[PDB]
Amino acid sequence: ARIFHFNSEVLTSPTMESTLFKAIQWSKKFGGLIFFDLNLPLPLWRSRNETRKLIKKSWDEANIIEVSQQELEFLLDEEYYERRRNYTPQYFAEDFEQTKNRRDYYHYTPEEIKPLWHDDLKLLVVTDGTLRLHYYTPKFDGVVVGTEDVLITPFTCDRTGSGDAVVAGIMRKLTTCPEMFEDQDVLERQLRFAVAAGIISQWTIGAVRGFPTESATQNLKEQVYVPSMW
Amino acid sequence: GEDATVDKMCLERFKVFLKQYNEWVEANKDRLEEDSYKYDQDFYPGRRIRGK
Repeated sequence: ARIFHFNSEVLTSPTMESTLFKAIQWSKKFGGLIFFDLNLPLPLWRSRNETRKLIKKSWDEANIIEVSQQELEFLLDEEYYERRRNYTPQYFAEDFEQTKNRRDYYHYTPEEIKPLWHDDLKLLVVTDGTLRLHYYTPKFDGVVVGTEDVLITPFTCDRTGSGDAVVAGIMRKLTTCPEMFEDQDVLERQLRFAVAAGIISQWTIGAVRGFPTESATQNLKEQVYVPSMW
Repeated sequence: GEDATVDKMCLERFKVFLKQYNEWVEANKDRLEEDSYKYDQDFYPGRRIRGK
């Protein structure tokens, strides 16, 4: 295996925690990459500091990390970003775009990400569903603009498994495109594939039943984006 | 000229006002800025000049 993938659900079991760390040792010995897909279960949303202490070791043992916007903001500070979203200028906007009252797609600075960064981390991806994919590398950072339409099929849409499809697409492009870790344009172009994979996965009832194929995902990616973004 | 220098002025009542004003300013300066931050979210001309 070239990528080792696990979730934070194993951290809720001590046996699985010890087995996970032994398996991570074995995988790092043979040259594999460690993919931490947080997916915080219900117990791990109790408090920030407890979850940080629980996940710090596995967090530091990971080369690739995927968290949702809610998970990242819970791990850093929930109330600060909640207040920041609710802020409205009192007299006039600071630019024309602030007048449109659009949905907030705030891109966290690497200075804000600094507490969660470590030396072996090659790629951090923050996902606002399929709408935004904030990526952070030791060299650069940015956001991939995506979309969603579950209203196109109101009676078959189901969001279960969409994040699994996004993570699977990320791994699929990482295993075959090593330049993603070092080239920003290539990274965004390959992350649009995972965006498309997540979009398709929301159109079917059932996670496993609705997982897209590579052909359908590439077709949707080429249909949604303009040809220069492929 | 030298007959209009400040030392020759008779402004003792104004000096008493000045010392009382300075005492009040030094005692109340920070509370006013805290109240301005608490009551006025954004700065506008006519508001209290605060911060840097």
